[PDB]
Formats: sequence, C-alpha cells, structure tokens
Amino acid sequence: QVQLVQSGAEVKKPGASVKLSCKASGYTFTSYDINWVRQAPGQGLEWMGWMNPKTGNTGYAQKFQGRVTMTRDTSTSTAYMELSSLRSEDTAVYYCATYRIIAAVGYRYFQYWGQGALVTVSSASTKGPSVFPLAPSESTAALGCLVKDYFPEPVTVSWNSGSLTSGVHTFPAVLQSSGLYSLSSVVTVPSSSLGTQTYVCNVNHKPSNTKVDKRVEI
Amino acid sequence: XNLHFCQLRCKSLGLLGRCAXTYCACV
Amino acid sequence: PVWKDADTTLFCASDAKAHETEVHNVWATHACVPTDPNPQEIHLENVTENFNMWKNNMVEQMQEDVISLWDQSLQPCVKLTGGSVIKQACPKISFDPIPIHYCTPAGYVILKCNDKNFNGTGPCKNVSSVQCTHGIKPVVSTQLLLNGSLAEEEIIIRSENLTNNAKTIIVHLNKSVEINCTRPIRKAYCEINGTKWNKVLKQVTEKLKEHFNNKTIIFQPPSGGDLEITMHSFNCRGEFFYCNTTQLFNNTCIGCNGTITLPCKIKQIINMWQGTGQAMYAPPIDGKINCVSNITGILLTRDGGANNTSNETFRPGGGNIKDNWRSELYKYKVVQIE
Amino acid sequence: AIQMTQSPSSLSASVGDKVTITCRASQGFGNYLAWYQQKPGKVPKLLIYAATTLQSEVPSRFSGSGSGTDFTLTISSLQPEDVATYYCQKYNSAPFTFGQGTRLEIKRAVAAPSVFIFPPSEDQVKSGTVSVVCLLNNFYPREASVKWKVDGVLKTGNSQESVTEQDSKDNTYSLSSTLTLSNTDYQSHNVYACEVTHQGLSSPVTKSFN
Ligand SMILES: *[C@@H]1O[C@H](CO)[C@@H](O)[C@H](O)[C@H]1NC(C)=O
Ligand SMILES: *[C@@H]1O[C@H](CO)[C@@H](O)[C@H](O)[C@H]1NC(C)=O
Ligand SMILES: *[C@@H]1O[C@H](CO)[C@@H](O)[C@H](O)[C@H]1NC(C)=O
Ligand SMILES: *[C@@H]1O[C@H](CO)[C@@H](O)[C@H](O)[C@H]1NC(C)=O
Ligand SMILES: *[C@@H]1O[C@H](CO)[C@@H](O)[C@H](O)[C@H]1NC(C)=O
Ligand SMILES: *[C@@H]1O[C@H](CO)[C@@H](O)[C@H](O)[C@H]1NC(C)=O
Ligand SMILES: *[C@@H]1O[C@H](CO)[C@@H](O)[C@H](O)[C@H]1NC(C)=O
Ligand SMILES: *[C@@H]1O[C@H](CO)[C@@H](O)[C@H](O)[C@H]1NC(C)=O
Ligand SMILES: *[C@@H]1O[C@H](CO)[C@@H](O)[C@H](O)[C@H]1NC(C)=O
Repeated sequence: QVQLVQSGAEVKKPGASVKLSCKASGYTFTSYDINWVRQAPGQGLEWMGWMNPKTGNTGYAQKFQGRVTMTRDTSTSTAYMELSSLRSEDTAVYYCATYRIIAAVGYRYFQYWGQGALVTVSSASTKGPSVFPLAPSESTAALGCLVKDYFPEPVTVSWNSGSLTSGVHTFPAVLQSSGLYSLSSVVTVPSSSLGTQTYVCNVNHKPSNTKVDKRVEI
Repeated sequence: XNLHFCQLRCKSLGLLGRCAXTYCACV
Repeated sequence: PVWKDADTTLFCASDAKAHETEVHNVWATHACVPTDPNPQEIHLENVTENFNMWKNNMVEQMQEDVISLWDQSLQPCVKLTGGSVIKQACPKISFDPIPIHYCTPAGYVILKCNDKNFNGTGPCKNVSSVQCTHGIKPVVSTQLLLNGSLAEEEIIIRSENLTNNAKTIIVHLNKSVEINCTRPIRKAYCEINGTKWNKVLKQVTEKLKEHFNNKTIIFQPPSGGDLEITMHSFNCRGEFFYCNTTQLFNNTCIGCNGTITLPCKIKQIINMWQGTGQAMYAPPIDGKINCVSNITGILLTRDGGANNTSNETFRPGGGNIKDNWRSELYKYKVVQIE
Repeated sequence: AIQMTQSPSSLSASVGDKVTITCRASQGFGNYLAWYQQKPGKVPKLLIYAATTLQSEVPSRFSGSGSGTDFTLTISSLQPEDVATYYCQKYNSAPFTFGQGTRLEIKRAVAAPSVFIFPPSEDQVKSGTVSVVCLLNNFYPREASVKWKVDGVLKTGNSQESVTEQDSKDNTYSLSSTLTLSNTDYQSHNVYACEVTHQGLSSPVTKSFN
C-alpha cells in the first residue's frame, strides 16, 4: 500500500527553474529517505540526490552540485526538488523513489518508484498541430496521418475511435529545429484489395484542446 | 613473541617471562 | 530475535583523498570506499543484547587491515622474522592517520551499545543497528592510548578477567589530557600539563579502587621486557618514538610540579608488532618532527598478590595492538540477518 | 572511487535463451548490488537486491550471481515479457550510482521492410511547409539505410528518422524517415525519391509531379 506519486509534466524557458512535487502515503514519510533520479530521452539512469525527511539534511551529486535543492513539508507529507538555471539538456523524466519500508538497515535500494514528471525546457508557448493525410499512389497498402507543428507533448493518435488498431502504430515524436513537434501515424491494411473501409483519424493534443479528425483517401 | 627466550632474559632480572604480543614482558 | 551473531568480511570506508600521497590516504584510496553522508542508526525496539570486546572478529579484521597498510606503506629495508628475513627499501613519508569506518556487507548489520558507562562485556540495554563503525584513527601506541574516543559519563576501567593479572586492563578516560612530543643524535622529548595529568590520574585510581574492595592502588614503572612495552612507543610522522614515562607513573604527586618532560629516543631497528620478528628502518632529516596527540586511556597490568597486602600495584602495559582496536570497537558487534 | 560499468548496451537473444548481463566496478562496496528493469514507457521496478536475493512477486528466470567486483544477472528461458533495459546499481550509501544500462532484443528472422512514399497532400502546400514521409515497414534487424535523392542527386540531412518499440508479435521495427522543406525549395525540384537498404538489392521508390 506504499504509494509514492508525482504530479504532471513541466515546460520551462532556459534559466527559469522548476519545482517537482512528490507525495508518499501508507508509511512513515518521516522515517525513510527520498531519492530523486532522472532519465533523458535516449539517456540511461542518473541519480540526483538524497534527503532525510525528519531532519532535512540534503546531499546531491557533483554534476548536479549547486542547481538541485530538495526540501519537504511533513505537515503535507510531500517532498520537493527544484532545479534552477534550467538548460534544455535538463529536460527528461524526473522521478522520486524510496526503499523497502523496514525498521532495519542496509535495505536502502529504491523499491518504491514514482509515476514520473516530464520537464520540457523550451519557449514553445503551446501550439496545436495541423493534420495532413499520408495517402500514396504494391503488396499491403500503407496510409495514415501526419500531425506537425504542435507544442508540447503528448498527442493522441486513435485510428477510428479505437477499432482500427491491428498493425497500426503511431511513431514516437521528433523535435525539429523550430521547437515544434511532428510524429508519423502509419496504418497498413491487407495487401491493397481491401482498401475500402473508411479511415478517419482522431488527433488529441490536450493542451491545444483540438481533436479534429481527418479522412484519408486517394 | 619468542617466549622461552623472553623468560631466559627476564630470569637475569629475577622475573617471569610472558608474551606481550610479539613482544616480551616480565612479571 | 530474527538476527544471529556471526562473523563476516567487514568492508572499510575512509574519507582519504588521492591528492595526498601520505601513505594512509594512498592506502585508503583502494580497499575502502567513501564515507556515508547520511549513515543510518536505527534504535533496536527496546530490548538489550550482550556484547564481549575480547572475542570480537572486527578486532582481528582491523588488526590485519592495519598490518597490510604498514607493510605496504612503511616497508623496512630489511625485515627479519622467525624463519627468514626479507630485504626491501626505505622511503621517507608522513603519518597522520585518517578516521576509518568499518561496515558490514549484504544482510549483516552492526549492533552498537550506547549504554552510558559500558565496560564492553554483558548487559547492554540501549542497543542500535548501523551499517558502519565510526571515525576511528588506526594509531599504534603502547602504555597510553592516543587520538581516540573518550567516555561520555564516568571513567571506564575494563578487561576480560579483572582478577587475572594476565588479562590487560584498558583505561578509557572521560577527559582527553593533551600531550606534545617533538624532535628538535636522534634523542627527542615530550611534555604534558602535569597539572591535569596527575589530577585526572587521581580519579583513575579512585575508580580502580572500587573494583578491588577499597584497597590501596600504587602506580609503578614497567617491570621490564622489550623496549617497546617499557618505553611508551608510537610512530610520529614516520619515525618510531620510545618515550620514558616514569615521571608520569612515579606514584606520589596526586604543589609538586606543573610541566612534565619525558626524555625519549628514536630507534631504527625494532621488534615488529606484526609478528615475532624485528626490522631495520630509515633515519630521519631535520624536520623538527612534532606530534600533538590526545592521551585518552592507558594499558595497565596488575601484579601477583591481591589478598596479600592492602594495596595493588599497576604498571604500563600494551604490546598487543589488538587491545588498541578493542578500545574503540568495544561497542559494536557483527550480526547476520541475510 | 567506485566505477560501475554495465557490460553491453544492447543484445540479440532468441526467445527461451540464456542471457548473462555483466556488472563490474572499481572497488568493492560489500555486495550491496541492485538490479532494476525499465520496461519501455513504464517506470522501472527492483528485480534482484543485495547481489542475489530475489524480490517477491518476480519471476525466477532472473538470477543475481557474482559478488565483490564482478556480478551477473542471468535469464534462462527468455520470453517476450522480459524485455526492457536492466540497470545495475549500488545502494550501500549515497552516492546511489546506477550503471549505463543494457537493453534486450529478441533476435527474430532477417525480415525485409516494405517501402512506401507519401506525397505532400493538398493543404500541406498551402502554408509553405511541406513534409515528404518515407516509411520502410516491418523489418529486422534495426541496421537500416534511408537515403533521400531529390532530382537524382542526394539530400544530406533535413530528413528525420523516428523508429518504434520492437513489436511484441513479429519482433519487427517500423521507420518514419520524414523530410520537411519550403515551398520554394520543394517546387525548385519535382522528382523526390526514397532509397532503402537492409537485405535485398535496394528498394528506392520515386514520385514525380505535384
Ligand atoms: C539510547 O541512545 C542514546 C544514548 O547514547 C540516547 O541518545 C538515546 O536517547 C537512548 N535512548 C534510550 C531509550 O535509552
Ligand atoms: C562488565 O560489566 C558487566 C555488566 O554489564 C559485569 O557483569 C562485569 O563484571 C563487568 N566487568 C568488569 C571488568 O568491570
Ligand atoms: C571523570 O571520571 C571520574 C570517575 O568516573 C568522575 O568522577 C569525573 O567527574 C569525570 N569527569 C568528567 C569530565 O567526565
Ligand atoms: C575471572 O573472573 C571470574 C569472576 O570474578 C573468577 O571467578 C575467575 O576465577 C577469574 N579468573 C582467574 C584466573 O582468577
Ligand atoms: C584533541 O586535541 C585537539 C587539539 O587541537 C582538541 O581541540 C580536541 O578537542 C581533542 N579531542 C578529543 C576527543 O580529545
Ligand atoms: C608542542 O611543543 C612545542 C614546544 O616545546 C611546539 O612545537 C608547540 O608549541 C607545541 N605544539 C602544540 C600543538 O601545542
Ligand atoms: C595546566 O593546566 C592547569 C589546569 O587548568 C592550568 O591552570 C595551567 O595554566 C596549565 N598550564 C599551562 C602552562 O598552560
Ligand atoms: C626512565 O628514567 C628513569 C630515571 O628517572 C630511569 O630510572 C629508568 O631506567 C628510565 N627507563 C628506562 C627504560 O631506561
Ligand atoms: C595524533 O593526532 C595529531 C593531530 O591531532 C597528529 O599530529 C599526531 O601525529 C597523531 N598521533 C600519531 C601517533 O600519529
């Protein structure tokens, strides 16, 4: 029943700082320590720092020596972790973690991980995507949707209100130098004889609050 | 410690020889 | 309950930097890792264990730890031990020890006695679990114990078989009387605020005559043997110092004096405390060698004749460094919870 | 000191195969070696703790071996559920350093991809923003080429690959080699072409006109 949950994701401009939140439940949050670790897309795991919850002693890493700043409020039973002077190489998933809740020692491995927080560091200032069809003109026809120039992540690509899902996979998004996102949503039907069934793709960019669906025919 | 020897010496002082480690004491 | 007393291979953990070539720091670079920035000490329920500082395995682990250090760092041009001699080389370095933390591996936990005045044996109410020992300097002494921990409450006197005269007595003090030895021929000297020395010796006797049914306690010089147990021996920044206490053990003065000045000498050929052997070391350079340590407990041996007379005579002991480790390791015990 | 180095960064491994993920170090920390697994897009969860002691509610195909300076994580009878990257970590005391990482494959059979050009549509040219998606489909391994050749020359860069997680069923990947350009630069040429390599001869597919 030990819960360590995080909040939503963050978008900040270079050098503006972000305060990540972590709420733990079902144990004595004052007893066990709280660790913070990140993973940049295409990165491995990188431990940031530790914090003692009853007496806020804080230790961080050299690499993150100075920018990081963990705090807490036991009243709230919530841990914090600011990261000031924000560079855009400091955009990744930041998670809180803790160990096996035991009154014994040596068991200081992270056994309770958080959900995760995406800290996107750019000046995008939200943008909805324009939807354009990916129809072609020969074994197994392939088609889909192209959502381009939208900030930020994530976007929803549900092909025909869920149903059409067989061999239909949206591709990770890519960042182009504008700082807007663009992903590829490819669907392939059997050979090309049964290229009959309507195809209307549904796009959801929650922040943009636009879910406009578009038909894909030749 | 050589103890039979620490006693051999500590004899000349009229004393019992006993190892203090790697070391020779007399009592 | 759930744990079991057992012995394991404890891992070390200094703080030593690799920027310093002082052999301690250089030796500490490997074999041992960094210190805990937030070490855990979990108060064990409200039960009470039972320790014994005379049969610990940490003591023999730490005894071997320090032996490697010395024959890896302080290597003697020629080291002659029962059976054989080994010819080497003698470099000039410096010796300021680093506090070392001892740490139990996977599963194992260190049990520690925080009981106010403990004598390292039996009942131990306030017990706790840690992963590491604590800041202990591995200084090799004789007669007086220097640069170590001090008693929190009263002065502690403790041994295995107090009654037996073969069982070495450890005197752990409550106040750290400073000492100062320097080398300004080789002959050097030391000096001690005798005003605090003989006043905090007074309470070492008073507590010592509470375990001998208010008898008489008289101090005296070592009866004899090897020069390292007669003369208070140690290693000051590289050279082996043998200082004649005596004026510090000549019973009496407890308006007599103020400043004490034990003579002392520096030996180049000496019997090893590693094994039954001896080894020649290297002379020194005019470095005005100076060690300002904290005397914090003494190694005494009683005499044969208790019931006979109304007094007991004590003398300066040592020789077994293991007791040097025992004085600081007296509170923790290895446990396996796997 | 302490320098943790996870052996390989990526591996093949059939299904129901034996995989030994090695974890070494600089100085021993008293075997308090942890093994974590990150399933793609999930938060990671602890596998083996204290070198070999398995965690509850976790398959026994995972075995924590080695000890001191040279540990190992072995999985015999590999399956498709056992895929992510397994990171080795130390937890005696902060700094709780992790290893680089190690991601697992599935081997599969040298499948060839299906090439497909997607010409810029009607409204894609009405803004001065035009993207031309190449899409090689259902291939393996991942070593794939995507050379664009506008007007039979070569267009170095300006393209943007974007692969997806190895499919649980066919154990195959799907590409998305996009290439955005301006109306002027897009109308300053009319013969777009996507060339493709893996295993065959080649598979370039051209498109003329508007
Ligand atoms: C036990 O540990 C230390 C004694 O040094 C003290 O701080 C603590 O309050 C003690 N607690 C009990 C219940 O004895
Ligand atoms: C040490 O203390 C125990 C009680 O914890 C006692 O039984 C024993 O006699 C003491 N030994 C000495 C030498 O004081
Ligand atoms: C030193 O210990 C003695 C005997 O236990 C005691 O009488 C004295 O008050 C102690 N002084 C300090 C500073 O601990
Ligand atoms: C050691 O102490 C116990 C308890 O006082 C005693 O009975 C025993 O005889 C002692 N050993 C010697 C050699 O006197
Ligand atoms: C050791 O000696 C130093 C002298 O610089 C003194 O300041 C310190 O308090 C002493 N520590 C102990 C534990 O006696
Ligand atoms: C040690 O004594 C000598 C003076 O005889 C000198 O080096 C210094 O004043 C003393 N050192 C300390 C630490 O007091
Ligand atoms: C020695 O210690 C006593 C006791 O505090 C003090 O009064 C005296 O001044 C000290 N002597 C010197 C030379 O500092
Ligand atoms: C220490 O000095 C005294 C002189 O007061 C002397 O009698 C004694 O023999 C000396 N100790 C040694 C070991 O020579
Ligand atoms: C004891 O510590 C002092 C520093 O406080 C140091 O100068 C001295 O060398 C140490 N003693 C020994 C024997 O190393």
